[PDB]
Parts: sequence; structure tokens; C-alpha cells
Amino acid sequence: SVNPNCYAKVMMVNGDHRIGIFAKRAIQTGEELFFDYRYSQADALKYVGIEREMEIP
Amino acid sequence: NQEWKQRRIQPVHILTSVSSLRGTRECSVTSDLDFPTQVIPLKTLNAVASVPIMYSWS
Amino acid sequence: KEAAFDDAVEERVINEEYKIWKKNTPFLYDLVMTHALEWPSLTAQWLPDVTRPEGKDFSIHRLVLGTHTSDEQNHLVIASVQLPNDDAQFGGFGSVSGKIEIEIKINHEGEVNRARYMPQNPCIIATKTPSSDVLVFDYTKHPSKPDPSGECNPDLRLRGHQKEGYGLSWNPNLSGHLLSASDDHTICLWDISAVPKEGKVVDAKTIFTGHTAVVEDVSWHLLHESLFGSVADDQKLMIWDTRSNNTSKPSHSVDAHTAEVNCLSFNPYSEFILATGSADKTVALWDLRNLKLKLHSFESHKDEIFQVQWSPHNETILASSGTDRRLNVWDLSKIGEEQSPEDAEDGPPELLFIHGGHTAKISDFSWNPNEPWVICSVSEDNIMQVWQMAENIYN
Amino acid sequence: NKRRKLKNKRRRSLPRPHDFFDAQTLDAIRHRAICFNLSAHIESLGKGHSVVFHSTVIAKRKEDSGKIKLLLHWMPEDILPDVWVNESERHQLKTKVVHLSKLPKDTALLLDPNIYRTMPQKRLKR
Amino acid sequence: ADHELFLQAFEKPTQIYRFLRTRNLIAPIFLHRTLTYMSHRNSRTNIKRKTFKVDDMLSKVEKMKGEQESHSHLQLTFTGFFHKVTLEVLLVKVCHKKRKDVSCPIRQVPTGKKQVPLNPDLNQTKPSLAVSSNEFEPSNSHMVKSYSLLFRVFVAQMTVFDKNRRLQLLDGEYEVAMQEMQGPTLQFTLRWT
Amino acid sequence: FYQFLYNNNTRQQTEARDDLHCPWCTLNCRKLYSLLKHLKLCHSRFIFNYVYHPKGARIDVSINECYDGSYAGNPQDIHRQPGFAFSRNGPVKRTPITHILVCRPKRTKASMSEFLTYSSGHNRLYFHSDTCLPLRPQEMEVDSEDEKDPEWLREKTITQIEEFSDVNEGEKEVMKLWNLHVMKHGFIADNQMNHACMLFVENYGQKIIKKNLCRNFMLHLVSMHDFNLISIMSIDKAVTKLR
Amino acid sequence: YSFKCVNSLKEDHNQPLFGVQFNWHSKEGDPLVFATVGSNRVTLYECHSQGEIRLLQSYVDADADENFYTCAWTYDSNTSHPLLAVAGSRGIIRIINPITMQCIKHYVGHGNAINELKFHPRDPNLLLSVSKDHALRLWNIQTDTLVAIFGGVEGHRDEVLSADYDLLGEKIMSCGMDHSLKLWRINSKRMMNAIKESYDYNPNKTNRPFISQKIHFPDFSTRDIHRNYVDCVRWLGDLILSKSCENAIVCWKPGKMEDDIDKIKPSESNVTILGRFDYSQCDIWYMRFSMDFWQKMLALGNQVGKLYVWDLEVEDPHKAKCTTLTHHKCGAAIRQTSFSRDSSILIAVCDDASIWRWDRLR
Repeated sequence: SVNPNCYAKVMMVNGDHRIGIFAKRAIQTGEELFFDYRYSQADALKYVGIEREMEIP
Repeated sequence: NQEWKQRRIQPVHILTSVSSLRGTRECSVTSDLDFPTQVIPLKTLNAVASVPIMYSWS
Repeated sequence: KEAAFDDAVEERVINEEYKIWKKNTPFLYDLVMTHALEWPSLTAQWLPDVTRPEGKDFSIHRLVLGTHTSDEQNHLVIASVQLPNDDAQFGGFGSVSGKIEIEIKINHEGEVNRARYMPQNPCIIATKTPSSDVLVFDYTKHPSKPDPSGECNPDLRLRGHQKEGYGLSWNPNLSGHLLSASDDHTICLWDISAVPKEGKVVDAKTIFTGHTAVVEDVSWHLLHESLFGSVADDQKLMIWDTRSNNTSKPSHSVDAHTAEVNCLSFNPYSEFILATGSADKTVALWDLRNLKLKLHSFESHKDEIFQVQWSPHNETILASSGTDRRLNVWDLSKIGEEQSPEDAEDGPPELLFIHGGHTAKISDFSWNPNEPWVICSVSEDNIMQVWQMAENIYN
Repeated sequence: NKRRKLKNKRRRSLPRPHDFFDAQTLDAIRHRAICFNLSAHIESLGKGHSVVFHSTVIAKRKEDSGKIKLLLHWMPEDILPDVWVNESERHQLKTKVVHLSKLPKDTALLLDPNIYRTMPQKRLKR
Repeated sequence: ADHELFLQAFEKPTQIYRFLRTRNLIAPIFLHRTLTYMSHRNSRTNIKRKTFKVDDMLSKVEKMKGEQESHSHLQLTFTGFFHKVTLEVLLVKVCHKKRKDVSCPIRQVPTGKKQVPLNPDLNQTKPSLAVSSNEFEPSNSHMVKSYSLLFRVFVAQMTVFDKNRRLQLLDGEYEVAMQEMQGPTLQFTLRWT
Repeated sequence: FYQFLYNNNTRQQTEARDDLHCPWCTLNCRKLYSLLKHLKLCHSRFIFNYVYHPKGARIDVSINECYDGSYAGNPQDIHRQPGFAFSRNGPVKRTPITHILVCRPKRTKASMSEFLTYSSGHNRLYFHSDTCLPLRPQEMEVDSEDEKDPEWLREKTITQIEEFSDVNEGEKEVMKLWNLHVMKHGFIADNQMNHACMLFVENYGQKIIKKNLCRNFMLHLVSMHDFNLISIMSIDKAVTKLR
Repeated sequence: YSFKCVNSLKEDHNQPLFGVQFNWHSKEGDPLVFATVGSNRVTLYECHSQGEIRLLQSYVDADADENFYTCAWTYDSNTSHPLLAVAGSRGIIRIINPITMQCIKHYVGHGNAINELKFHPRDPNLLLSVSKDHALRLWNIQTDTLVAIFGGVEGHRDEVLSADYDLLGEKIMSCGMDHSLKLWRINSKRMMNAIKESYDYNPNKTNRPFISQKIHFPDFSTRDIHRNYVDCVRWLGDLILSKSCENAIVCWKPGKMEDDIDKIKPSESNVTILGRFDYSQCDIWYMRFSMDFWQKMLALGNQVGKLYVWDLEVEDPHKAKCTTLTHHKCGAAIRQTSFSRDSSILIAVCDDASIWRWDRLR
């Protein structure tokens, strides 16, 4: 998602780089997880062009 | 083959007409040879959902 | 088989019925509140005491329920729900933290045939079970969290019925007096107020043997402690009075309908009015003075009914729901009133409102005091429905 | 959310959530309705909201006076119960049309069981 | 393109809604008169102050106006059968469906018979009476549906009572047709003695 | 006039059989606003729009491509086998579900210009992550489907253990059970392995006797102190548990 | 060798046809019925005298717009009723019992298209399916439970299509486009334990859901057999036959000549190549051949409709004395071939919805 409730940050632990995942905001039961792939916008529509959220006004 | 001898097998049964499904499709299976072309009504199969495609992994 | 085939077709139709109702629900109902339970509860009831938080629209309400299961452990459950007292405050109405939760669970035996609280002491309730003993609990004494030991503590339970049954009614005046019915064709009475530390199982105070068939309903008079009546599958409701010598001969009796009758309800405001439903898609009413003559009948139901009760703060409103997945509201002041043909094509003038928004069958529906227009209902699909009708129907 | 709008705030496009209805039951319902229309003519003669009743006389009744009465019957045989009408009413009630809302309570199951199926179908439980 | 395939996509939604209307107009999901945008239906105000004790007096007058009684012990004569062999008559009782059964029960009893000649047209014989007692009962009819009658020679049926608590038949003359397994028919008249 | 559209490739139109009358539900709308509201609600399987006429009213309709037509009950019912789906003959365990759809009805005034879901809990069924199988609600808790060490890794590594040639079997098996117990618990720090060896030696010390690797294991422990990872007395206690 | 095209039929659907199977699970005197699956149609036919083939019951997948790919007959011991399971592009298993008119057991859980349907020789309740998800998941039909899955993480990195039970259901040989020649032993003591509890598991007895085993270690693997896409392999007793796009027929056995299949280890890598019945003009994959009931008579189709027939007598690929039958009309594309439960009747199916029947001049 472009504005997901969860993000991705590489961490560095015990001599082995790994990638930890953490929620951006408070989450309740049953919410589906999303995180930004950090691809190019051309690649975004090429791969992940679905976001499923319009503007309210 | 010995057990095949023992296991009794029900012979095939032919199709019968359906009064509630008289609108079903009918296919006339052609015979390439001199034998007459044979027709039989179709039967709709079961409806099941679908799971999105994925690859085995552990 | 064709019977099984048409049942499968009905499942699509039943699904379509829910779709039609749900789309039209926001524009016909002023309140929508649905909750799904993990296990069925045969009976549910609002606790009489309700608190409204200051400056908060979501009023603190709570419900008493049972549990039914296939082979697992059943629990006596009390759940609380927050409902908006003010509509002007637009989650969609309150916080995103939710407004309904579960707080109480107590180990239960079988399934709750019937459960009600003492009017003089709502903390104490009596639970009907498939077992002959009527389990009695006090949720204040018992712990809120369910006990995984599996042991149950129905302290001061009631004995006297040989087998199980349906029917439960506390005495509004006599403290600790309750009438129950069973398949024994007998009615058992208890006096909780007089129970000593006798052994945690109370025997029946008085046993009546009036009906010749399985008695399924019995109720005290909402204004009189002496007067009470019972109904059975004999299709004939039976009227009793205390101290009336033999417990097998009635004070009065009359046949109710052409099929089974298993629901009774006294008018809390009019001393004279009795309204009774029936299994033959009919709900009727009679008078204490006039038993031989039926005042009026209701027929808009489509199938069996066994739930009737009288609306609070509204003497003119009676509602009933049955196995037809339909709930019908009737206006007593509108009986026989002239109406337009477009009104006649929809229903009789006495018919007030119809609600059927639920997939599975409903066997219980209940409102609460201080809320005359909202009713909770119990569906077979574990769905708890809370809804309030638009004011435009009643001005 | 005080600014919350109507229910349509979900998406602009999404994959199909799959339909609950089946094609084979549609054909059965169609043929069930076809024969239903052949005896009730809802779609043809009733314009989808009425049913035609073709009169038939079972018995002729004569009184002491000139009152001659006929017990009417109608073709569908899931009709209202037979009623007595005079000979003057014959040739007038030969084709009776009744709206759906005026149909008797019992006739609802007679025309089509699928109008309301009592899903218990038996006393499995209460 | 062709509208046949254009329609073809649309019958399935159309036929469903055609089937929904038939069910909904018989078994509604909601009241059409509670609709806000069609408020002309049920436009009357709800007067809750209306008293309800008057129902006893109002309905008491209804019973006084609607007091019912029937003649007593049916009787009937026999009259010539018409067709291009003896005849038998049967009486049947109908009861409503209870909780446990799948369908309403029906029970039959034999009421009598008569030596009907072979299609007696006119001037056939020198007058025969079938006696019926108080087999019908208002108390029983409160518990079961209205009774009916069967005729055998060849089948026929005839019902005696209605749900309106009024007697359908009377001392008039009656000619009932006959089916098998216009046409065969039987003639008689009714009285009370 | 009622217009039917299929991508405009093929088109059909009809004319009103009297005004303000529903074609499908046969309801006498008697109002233009009532007619539009009835169509939008009673017939969500279709779509309804207003396209105007020289008289003033014309309707164009089409099939709802994204129609919400689907089962709304228990999601587990659909995947049940026929004859068991829609049983409705007993209690069924399902996660608690709560939705709110009406905070306050708008009750706005009728107007032509008026035209052109507070869910909570679980909504949909979840599948077994291990095998793409339907997971019943009765196990929303034991369904971790994961532990300190998935099984196939164990068989994967031991196969690689026997790959090496320059290691004798007696000193090859000591590789196995050591690494297996480590991945059994997933130690990370120096404090653990000093405790872990004592945990290990009691765990399988009897098994050490049967396989006759007691002395080979001693050399392993010798290498441990060479790695500064073990203390002096920890060697002593191992022999005490060993014998 | 002695054969002639006695009957020929053609489906009016004109759709490409797929796997065809014969009711080997029969009795003496039972109707000689074989089955056929098209894109969405499933059908059966019975061979008769004088080349007669009367049409039998045929159903249609009017809902799933997908191409059926594999099918295989099924037996029920409970009702003694024959059945048949089918699958295709969607990879969902439909097993229809002709006696009951319909299918009741539905199997979903596989991913992409299923390309193998073939039952255990001993237990009809056991069916291992192979699909494009590289899964060797097996279903216990009678219990409707998942059974231990082969392959997986260490299995085929590519799609698998071909799998075979041996004569006793001792081991399962399989391969796909990967060119990896892997087999798994059924006689592994662990899996029968799962098999035993599989036959009597009930989720209603305990909350604990069934635990299918996952297996990632073949008894042997190799990829030196074919440099082109292998599309067919079958159990030749103790030997392994293979077919590929290269128009060459290669049977082989693991390791050396003296190396037994059951005695071999997963670590083995040697192969003994012995098959030399090469052919031509059938360079396309997805072909499937068949064998007689007694493992005696071999017949192979062709893309050009020709027949490639062989025997398992003393005739061996040392000289490969072939018998290449050919029908002038049958020349478009042979999709599937299937022997009857005899050496006399054979059913050949062309891609152009046409069926060609050949009978032996015995």
C-alpha cells in the first residue's frame, strides 16, 4: 500500500542484517497487513497499481 | 488381478431425461464412421469457489 | 431428493432476503447494531438497571444470556453494550475502540431453557436446564471469569420438576416466588425468601396438576400476587388463583386456538388485558372478565410463534416473533381503523411494524426499560440484533 | 468520524468476490416457473402481479324459489374453496382475476413451496 | 450486436427478480407502508390514548349480531342417476396440522349406500331416505377443520362447512357431477328431520 | 423511457406502461423521487441512472458489475461439503463479529439533486498457512504453525552432515545432536551455552552412553573452552552427569 | 502389432480433448466402458462389437471456465459403485459417481492447474494429485483428509506433470519439466502410520486438526536422462520408462544393473540407461501414452496422428523392431492414448475432438 498501516525497516543484529517489520499506527483485531515496497512509481503501477482507497471529500 | 476378480463392480447405467431440467443443453456426438451420430443431454456440474494461485513453500 | 434440492435453492433465496433487508435497513430503521456470538444462547434478557454516562451518547447497557453447544462446555454469560443515546453525534457514531464486549461467564449445564431475574433482586436469576433442577445463580457472588475446573455452582437451585420443560415467571409482588412448567404436566412453585441453608437444592413449594398435557407456560399476574395462569400444548390456557383448594382444578379455563399455544403475557398497565400467541400463525387476546369471547386476533404471522411480551411505557403496543423469521408489531388503538387500499395491500390497520432482518430463525426478542423503541433479538445464527424504528411511524 | 460520508467509501476497483448463485438452479427455477405460468399465467395474463381463474361448475343447486345456484370451481386446483353463485353470475365470473395480496394464507404454499420453506422441516429441536 | 445475446446476459437477474416479486408480494421482508418516501400510506397519526376496554363491549355486540345456530340432523332423498349399478356415499373429517406431523391428518368413515339403478332417467321406480344424525359437532369443529363428503359408484367430493362458521348447504336440491378413477351425475335434495 | 446498455455495442429501449410504476416490483411510486429510491434499493443487482427525456424522464440501466451478491452468514458454511453445508441442525463455533451501519439516519428532504459500514472483529475465514487448507474457528490459537525450528530443516541439515567425508561417523554424530538441540532452543548469547551444555548433558547423557560418544563429546567440550565459550567447572559437572 | 482402426468418433464440441481412461476396475462380463474429458465436458463410452460405440452419460462444467486436464476412474468399497475424479486448469478435483448422478466430494487447496490424476493400485481411497504448484498432495477421499505431501522445499523447482505408482503401490516415481527424476517410497514406515490414522481421523473427535506430513527427500534424483522436456514416465516393473520432446524413448533403472530400487539411497546419482525406442515428428510436449493391463503391449500416438506401437516380449531396444501404424484420416494431433483391459481394444483420441478406435486381429 502507498499509505500502509505497517512499514519495513532493515535492522542489524548479531552480525547478520535482517529486515524487521513494524506497524506505523495502532492496529486492532483482524486488520489486514500492508507495507510499502518502495518501488518506482512506474514499477508501482507495473506491479502494485491497486491501492483500494479514494479521497473522502 | 485376483482381487479385481473378487471386487464386484456395478455396471454402467444410461442417462435418463430430466423434467425439471428440460432446458439443459444437448450435444450430438458425431460418428466419423458409418455409425449414426448419437446425441445426449448435458448436465451442469458442481459450482465451487477458487483459491488464488500460489506455489508450494515451507 | 427434491426436498433437499429445494432446500438448497432456499439458501440462495434466504441469502437474497438478507441482502434486500440490509440495503433497505438504513432508510427504514433508525438504529443498526449487530453482534455475532461464538455459541448460541436460547434466551436473553436486559438487566433492569441501566446507566447513561454523562456527556457520552453511548449508554451503558448489558444483557444476560446463556450458552448452547454441540459437546463443549456451556457458560452463563452476561455481556454489555454501548448504544448511542444521542443521534446528533456522528467509528461511525463513537470511538473506534468498539461499543460491545463480554464480561461474565459461569459454567452451565446443558442449555438454558429459560432464564429470568428476580424483580426484587435482579442479582439472583433462575436458569431452566435439560436437567430437572432449575439452576440459580447470583453473578455478584460468583466470579466473572469462567472457572476452567468445570465445576458449576448453581447455588440454591430448585427441585420439584421430575423432567425438564419451558416456562419461567417471577412473582412481581411476592419476593422469591416463581412459577415453572415442565413436561411432567405439572407446575412447581418455590419460595426463595424462606429458603434456609437447607442443602443448596430447594424442593418445590407447591405442585399443580391442572393441564392434561405438557405444560409449557405459566405466569403470575403483573399486578396481583394471588392471580396466575398457565398454558400447555392442550391448546387451552388455564387460569389459577392461590389458596384455591385443590391444585388440579382451575379458577377459570378456555381454549386458546386451533393449534398449540405456548406463550403468555399480561398487560403491565391494563389490569384486564391478556394477549396470547399460538402455533397456528395466530396471536389473540382476551379479558379477565370475558373469557368466552375473544377480543381480537392477529394473523400476519407465517408460521409458529412462541414469544410474546408487552412494550414498556407503551400500553398500546404488542410484538411477537416466531419460527417464520418474522417479527410483527401491532397497534391496539388501530384495530379496525379505516385505511387506504395501499395500506390494506400491505397489512391490517392494527399491524404496526414488521421486521425480518435475519438469516437464521429467531427464538427470542427483548427490549429494555428507558428504551421503549429498541429491541434486542436472538437469532439461530448467533447474531444479536439491536434496532430502533423510525419515529415517523408513531409521529 | 464526524465527517464520515455514505457507505460507498471502499475503493474504485476490486477483484470479483465470487457469486453465491448457481446456474443449474436457475434453469430448474425457470422450468418450475414455466409450468407455473402455464397454469397461473402470472407473466402473461396477470402482468406479473395477478392470476386468472377459469370457472367450472361442479354441481347445480335449485331452491324452492327460482334461486338457481352453481358451485364454482377453477382450473388451477390450488384455488380458494368452492363457492355457490347464481346462474346470473355465470358467464360473468368465467375468468376471475385476483391480486397476490388477496390470496388466502394456505394458497401461498400450494402455488409454490419455495415461496416459504419451513427450514426445520421436522421436530429436530426447538 | 444481436439483442438475443444482449438479453441472454440479463434474464438471470431478471428472472430472479421476477421470482423475488412473487415471493415478496406474498411473504414480504419489510412493510411498504413504513417507507418514508411513500408516507401517504399510514399517514394517520398514532393515537395511543385510545382506550382498549371498549373492545369487550364492541366485540360483545359482534357476537350478539353474529349469534349462530344450525338446523337439526341432516336428511336427504335419492333421485335418478344420469349417464350415457349401485352408488355409495362416504363422510370424511379434516383436521388441522399439529406440531409433530408433516401434514394435516384426514380420516374417513362410511356413511351409507343406496341401490341406484343403471342410469335411471324417468318413471323408474315407486322415495328412499338416508338418515344422518348429529355427527357434526361445533365443539369438534373448533379442534378440527370442516367436514366433507365422498361419493363412490367413479369419484366425487363435497364439503359441508366453512371457516366463516356458516353452513354452506341447505334444504335445496342438489345435482353433483361424477368423475371416474356433463358426465355421470347424481341428483338429490336435502332436509332436516 | 427505460434504456438497456451493453457497452453501447447492442442497445434496447422500452416505454413506460403508465408513469411512476416499478417495472419489476409493480409498485406505484406516485413520485419521481420515490421511483428512483425504489429502484436503487430494491434492485441493487442492477444500476440505475437518470438521462432525461424531451418529456423530462428517461432511465438507463445496466448490470452491477461489482454487485455484492454473496453469502453473508458464516463464511465456513460455503466450503463445507454438500449435505454438511447449511446444516442448521446444531451449534457452530465462529469468531465474534460486530458491525454498525446506522449512526443516525440522514432523513434529508426529497430532491432530484440528491443524486448524480462501521465493521469490527473478524469478517472473513482464514486458511491454514502451512497447507492452504481451511482453518476452522475452533483453533484460532494453536494455529501458530511455527516453532523455534521447523521440521524439514532438521532433516535437511543432517543430510548435509553426512555429506562431509573427512569426519568419522563417531565424530560425525556428535555434530548432529549438538546442532539439533541448539536449534531446538535458539540460544543467542554467551550466558546460554554455559547453561545449555548442563541442560544438554542431562537431557541426553544416557543416550551418550548408548552411542559410545562420551569421549568424543569430551573433545567437543575441549574445543568449547578453546573458544572461550565455557568455564572450568562446567567441564567438571559434565562428567558428574556423564557418570 | 496386429491392429486396425475399427471405429471412429468425434465430439461435436470441436474442443481440444484431454485424458481418456478405461474402467480397469471392472468384472468379467461388465460393460467395456471408457471415459473422456474435454475442456469442460466429461463423458464416457462403451466399446461394442462390429466397432459400435454407444454414447453414455456426459456432463458439462457450466460454471468453471477452465480446461479439464486429467481424469481417472475411482472405486468405492462401501457401495461397490465405480467413480471417477477429474481436474483441470483451476486445479479443483471433481469426483463423480455415475450411479448417484452427481459429484459430492469436492477437493480444493491446490494452487495452479492440476496436471496428474492417478490412484493407488491397492487403496481406492488414496489419490495423489500433481499440479503446477509443484505439489504432490494426496487426498484420502473416503475420509476427506489431506495426506502427506511430497516434494515441497527440496522437491521440484519446476512444475511436475508425470507420476506413477508401481504395480504394488510400493514407490511413486515422478518428474516434470525440471528434468529431475525423483521417486518417493510409499513403504516408508512413517507414512503408513499417518495413513493408518488418516483412515480413522475425525475433526469432531478432537479439536486438534489433522497433521499431514511434508516430505522433501526422494529415494533418488537425476537430470542426465533428458536435455529436453520430459513429458511421460511410467513404472516398468523394476525399470523406469521415459518420454520427452526429443522424439526418443528411454527406459532406465537407477544406478548400475545390480542396484536394486528398494536398496538404493537418496544420495545415489548413477543411472543405467537402457531404452532406445526413438521416434519422430512428435516434438511437442503434453503428450501422454498408455499401457495394457498386463504390462505387455505398448502403443504411442503422434502429433501427426501416427501410431507408434511396441511390445514387451523378448523384443528389446537392442534392435527396436517397431510397428508404426498410421491412419490417413487420423493425422491432426493425437492428444491422449489409452489401452483397454485387454490387448484387443484400444482407444485413440485426436486433439480435434475426434476419437479413433483400433482393434486387434487376434
